[PDB]
Amino acid sequence: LDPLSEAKCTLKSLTVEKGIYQTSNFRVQPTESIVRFPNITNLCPFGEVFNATTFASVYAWNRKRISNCVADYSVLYNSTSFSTFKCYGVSPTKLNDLCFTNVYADSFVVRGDEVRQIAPGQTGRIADYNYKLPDDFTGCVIAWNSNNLDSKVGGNYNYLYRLFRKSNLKPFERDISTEIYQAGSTPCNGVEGFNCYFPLQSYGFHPTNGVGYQPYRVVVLSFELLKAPATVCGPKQSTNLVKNKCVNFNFNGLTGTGVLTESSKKFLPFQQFGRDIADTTDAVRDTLEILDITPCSFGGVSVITPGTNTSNQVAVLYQDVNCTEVPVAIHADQLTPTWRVYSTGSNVFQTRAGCLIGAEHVNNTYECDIPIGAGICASYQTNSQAIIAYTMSLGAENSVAYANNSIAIPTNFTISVTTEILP
Amino acid sequence: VSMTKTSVDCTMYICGDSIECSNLLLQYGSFCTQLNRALTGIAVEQDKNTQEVFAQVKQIYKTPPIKDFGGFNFSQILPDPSKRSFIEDLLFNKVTLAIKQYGDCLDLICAQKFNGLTVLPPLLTDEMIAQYTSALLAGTITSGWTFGAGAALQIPFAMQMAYRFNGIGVTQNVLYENQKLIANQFNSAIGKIQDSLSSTASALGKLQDVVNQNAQALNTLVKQLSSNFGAISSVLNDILSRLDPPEAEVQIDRLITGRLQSLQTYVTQQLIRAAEIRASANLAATKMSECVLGQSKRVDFCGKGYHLMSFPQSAPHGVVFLH
Amino acid sequence: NFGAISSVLNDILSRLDPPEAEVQIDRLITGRLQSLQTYVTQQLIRAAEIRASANLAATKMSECVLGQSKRVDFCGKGYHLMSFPQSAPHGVVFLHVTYVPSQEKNFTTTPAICHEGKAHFPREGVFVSNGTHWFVTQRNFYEPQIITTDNTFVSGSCDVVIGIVNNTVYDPLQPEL
Amino acid sequence: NFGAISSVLNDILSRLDPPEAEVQIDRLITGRLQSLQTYVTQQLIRAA
Amino acid sequence: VSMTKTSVDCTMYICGDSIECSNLLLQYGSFCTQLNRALTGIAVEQDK
Ligand SMILES: *[C@@H]1O[C@H](CO)[C@@H](O[C@@H]2O[C@H](CO)[C@@H](O)[C@H](O)[C@H]2NC(C)=O)[C@H](O)[C@H]1NC(C)=O
Ligand SMILES: *[C@@H]1O[C@H](CO)[C@@H](O[C@@H]2O[C@H](CO)[C@@H](O)[C@H](O)[C@H]2NC(C)=O)[C@H](O)[C@H]1NC(C)=O
Ligand SMILES: *[C@@H]1O[C@H](CO)[C@@H](O[C@@H]2O[C@H](CO)[C@@H](O)[C@H](O)[C@H]2NC(C)=O)[C@H](O)[C@H]1NC(C)=O
Ligand SMILES: *[C@@H]1O[C@H](CO)[C@@H](O)[C@H](O)[C@H]1NC(C)=O
Ligand SMILES: *[C@@H]1O[C@H](CO)[C@@H](O)[C@H](O)[C@H]1NC(C)=O
Ligand SMILES: *[C@@H]1O[C@H](CO)[C@@H](O)[C@H](O)[C@H]1NC(C)=O
Ligand SMILES: *[C@@H]1O[C@H](CO)[C@@H](O)[C@H](O)[C@H]1NC(C)=O
Ligand SMILES: *[C@@H]1O[C@H](CO)[C@@H](O)[C@H](O)[C@H]1NC(C)=O
Ligand SMILES: *[C@@H]1O[C@H](CO)[C@@H](O)[C@H](O)[C@H]1NC(C)=O
Ligand SMILES: *[C@@H]1O[C@H](CO)[C@@H](O)[C@H](O)[C@H]1NC(C)=O
Ligand SMILES: *[C@@H]1O[C@H](CO)[C@@H](O)[C@H](O)[C@H]1NC(C)=O
Ligand SMILES: *[C@@H]1O[C@H](CO)[C@@H](O)[C@H](O)[C@H]1NC(C)=O
Repeated sequence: LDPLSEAKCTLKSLTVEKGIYQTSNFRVQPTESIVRFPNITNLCPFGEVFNATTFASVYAWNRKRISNCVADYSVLYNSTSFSTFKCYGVSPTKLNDLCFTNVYADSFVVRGDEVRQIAPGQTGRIADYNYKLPDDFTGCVIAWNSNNLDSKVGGNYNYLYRLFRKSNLKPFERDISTEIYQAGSTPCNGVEGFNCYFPLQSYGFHPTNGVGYQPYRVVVLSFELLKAPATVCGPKQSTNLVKNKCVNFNFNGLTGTGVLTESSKKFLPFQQFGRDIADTTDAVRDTLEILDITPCSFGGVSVITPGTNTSNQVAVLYQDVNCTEVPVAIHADQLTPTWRVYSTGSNVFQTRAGCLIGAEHVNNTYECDIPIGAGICASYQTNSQAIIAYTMSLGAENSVAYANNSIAIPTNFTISVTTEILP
Repeated sequence: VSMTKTSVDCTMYICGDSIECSNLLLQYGSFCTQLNRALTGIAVEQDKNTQEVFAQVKQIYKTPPIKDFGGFNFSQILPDPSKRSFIEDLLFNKVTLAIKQYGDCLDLICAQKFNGLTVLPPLLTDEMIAQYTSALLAGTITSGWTFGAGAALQIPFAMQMAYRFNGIGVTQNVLYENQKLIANQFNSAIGKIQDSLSSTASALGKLQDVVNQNAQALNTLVKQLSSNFGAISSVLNDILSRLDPPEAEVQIDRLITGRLQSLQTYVTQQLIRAAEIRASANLAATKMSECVLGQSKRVDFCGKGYHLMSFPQSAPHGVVFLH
Repeated sequence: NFGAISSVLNDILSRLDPPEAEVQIDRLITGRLQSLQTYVTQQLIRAAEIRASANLAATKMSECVLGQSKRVDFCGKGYHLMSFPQSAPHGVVFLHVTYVPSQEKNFTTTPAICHEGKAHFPREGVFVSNGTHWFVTQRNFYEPQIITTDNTFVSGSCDVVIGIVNNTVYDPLQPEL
Repeated sequence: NFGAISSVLNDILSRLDPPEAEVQIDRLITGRLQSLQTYVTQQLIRAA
Repeated sequence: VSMTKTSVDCTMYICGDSIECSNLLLQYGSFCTQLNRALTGIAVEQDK
């Protein structure tokens, strides 16, 4: 509400003594919100991934690529039901306000029991010899039951998996060879006899099987977030760019509060964001221009109070603002009506420390009472009662009558007693 | 004598403009007030340090117009019509220091100012300190040591020097029979001091180290904001934009703990340095009282030899004594 | 809270199993240990300053109370005579007694007196005049005395001294007898 | 231990995957950094 | 008059010979340099 209320809140007391005090912000609150997203109206294909008639085998997965689309997934609600859906690196409630980079979709069919093995840090035949996921995996895993499409009355034997391998697979690596695994010594030479096995084996999917045996279609989505120029986004609507104010900008899924100004920085074609010494973002490509974000608050503010026991009147000092530049600096016109009074007034004086508002300037020099700094002090005095700001006096002035043939001799003395206190 | 006074905005350094971070910082428990009290104590002590050394006498004596001192020449140390002397100008130019406005920056200083780190101005400007030192010089060269006691008593300069030669154990007539030679030696010594100062070589490394230390500490604070501290990123917007508030709390708490530790290390080392600066200020106040206001018999206190007199000059953040 | 669900240990313990409770209790332990360590460090920093002040007050007890000090402004402002201690809560108080000259007078002075081609310098004091007569007086009090060969020693010749004047030295012995 | 499963880095590394191991190693790093910083501060206080 | 001068190897005290710990210490953000500067100042002061 007030500079004095700022001081009271900062000090954690209802009474404020005489003194100049540093204050925190509290004054400014953001109220607006802009949105900027690319011009993409081609909906992603949720019909040619999920609805595909034929799926791959787990030993040879599809690895499809996606780009230039909007990723609105509610269009699936009516058509399909997922028994598994889990995301890594991102929360499922933010998926509609983000723009994804390097999107890939992997697809295959497993049995119901082995769905749990499609996760980072697992073991088993599918994780070991068929499909492996990185430890630092960002993306989502979706799986649903397909016992209506992948099961035949006589049996479906067209899905295969690898049972024997010399060593574990690395992440996102594929193996489609069909050599003969050699269980022991005595090399095989393709005979496929004893201790020599064909490595691929076939799932047998009958309609009347247990839920664990029943076929499960699996899709894995891989992407990157807030790292590079993106192309797949989310259903949102761009808004006008309110400039030169404290707003929430939400540029391409990156959110925050700040002020936007033009920049001369030049970006290589694979760069969109820029970070400074404190590692926070400062430059954002928007038109393809590069803009610059600047914080909402800047500089320090001080409050001079003759004490709450005496009066509720105060003076305010702005340390980094030349006067007439104060309203733009402190973001006036969004502050409460009481706080605006200080921004502009008749009692405006420019000192070396900054600009002082609320104190009257006199032409006399007294001893310091409340130090404002750079040679300026302030005092509560009558004129009625007011806060005055003056220049401190170093002391009284005189001179010595010097002459080459003159001396001064004392004629009397004084015995003085003084006290010194020491802890 | 003194060091720079600083202030820190705890919430702007840790959280920025994030409301969610501010709420979490309230829940966390804030000891920012203790840090602010420590810094405010430091600043008040620095002003007190400056006051003690220079504001000892509150009578502003003025330089004598006649300037007839029996052949001793003080033009290089007396002011010249910011009213600083020749040697004080040289000293102020040998030290390279480190109103900024929102329009001005929209440079390291504004990188500090955007993160809550501000620097406060001293109470006494340099003109005031030069007035203090010129008052001391005038008082000493006119009334000798008497002004220190309480009341200035004029005395011809050669008489003062005779009483100083008696002070060190040489009789008066040694000064009165060698007056012109001694005046010439003093003038030549002042000339050599001026020539040494005007050379490229700097003897004021003690006063430069203070500036370097302050700048280094404030820049280390700003560089230390890029540390992840075990979180997914060091930027709060990336954590907030990609994660739900329950998930985001753990990462934001990690960042809060790290940045609080950084602020507390800065404050502790500032207190440790303020103690040393206070020791040096006390030493320079004892030397102002005993070498300038009086003739000292302590050995090697006011230089090497037998002490005769001393003169002060003001320098950026410090004082210089000519013994 | 320090990032835990609550700042009370009973709420954490009553509502959670020991494996779940360990993480919250560890958060609280870390926070409270940090608080204790900050308290201790600032206590050490203050103890150093108190020790400095105690050393100063012991030097002042030795030199201002047990002896007469010639250091300037050590035992107060003026010329030191003596001091007395008093005890105060957590500290000491010194009453310093000093001598302050006053009631000044302007005189004319000279470096030396030339009598018969010999310069004469005071043994202790300074030559002063009231405008008609020349006397010798001590520096810090006005006590004029007639210039005699016991007040002033003789050395050199008159020419070297820049401001020498002409006057007479009494030479007590010969005129009295 | 500083809240980790053990105070030996080999036990943490040998028995756990790198994503799981990161949290325990971060706990140990924070604790040991605090120990070094306490040592340094008290050394400065004694040097004065 | 003086005290002992010491030096600390931050990575060898915290991590040892573990590459994984060293990578995590790089990611964490290292203020070891500040500790080393404080200790070096102490040593120079002791010789002075
Ligand atoms: C990549 O290929 C190499 C060569 O085929 C594989 O290395 C073989 O690994 C087996 C399993 O231990 C050894 O018995 C062979 O002696 C290795 N070959 C050689 C030439 O050293 C390697 O395993 C393959 N990588 C993966 C991830 O399967
Ligand atoms: C005291 O010293 C100053 C500085 O040297 C003298 O002033 C200069 O004297 C020289 C003599 O050759 C002149 O050329 C300069 O123009 C003078 N002024 C300056 C600013 O250098 C001054 O004369 C000396 N006082 C005396 C000799 O009584
Ligand atoms: C300076 O002091 C001398 C000595 O006290 C003064 O001389 C005396 O003046 C009084 C005036 O009544 C005479 O009675 C004395 O006989 C004088 N003494 C001598 C030795 O002659 C002198 O008058 C003083 N001058 C001034 C201007 O005060
Ligand atoms: C999926 O494919 C079937 C068979 O062609 C078709 O009837 C159905 O409409 C498709 N659904 C979508 C959403 O493409
Ligand atoms: C939802 O799916 C069912 C399944 O066939 C369909 O009959 C219905 O029309 C769908 N809803 C809408 C609004 O089309
Ligand atoms: C995107 O839409 C805006 C709407 O004004 C248009 O100006 C712009 O040319 C379009 N294309 C690009 C690449 O920005
Ligand atoms: C104070 O001094 C300034 C500068 O000379 C002058 O402009 C102003 O009118 C003076 N005001 C008063 C009240 O004397
Ligand atoms: C010295 O001062 C005291 C008290 O002020 C006064 O009684 C005394 O007469 C003075 N002596 C002279 C010589 O003036
Ligand atoms: C402030 O504004 C005035 C008016 O233009 C200008 O003369 C002055 O240089 C500016 N800066 C300062 C520090 O006064
Ligand atoms: C000495 O004379 C000067 C002027 O010649 C005068 O200002 C001063 O007050 C005199 N001294 C005393 C103690 O009166
Ligand atoms: C004192 O100065 C005057 C000039 O002001 C000069 O005539 C006189 O000789 C000087 N006296 C001495 C003792 O130097
Ligand atoms: C002192 O006496 C001598 C000889 O009579 C004379 O030459 C000299 O000028 C006198 N001194 C003064 C200052 O008059």
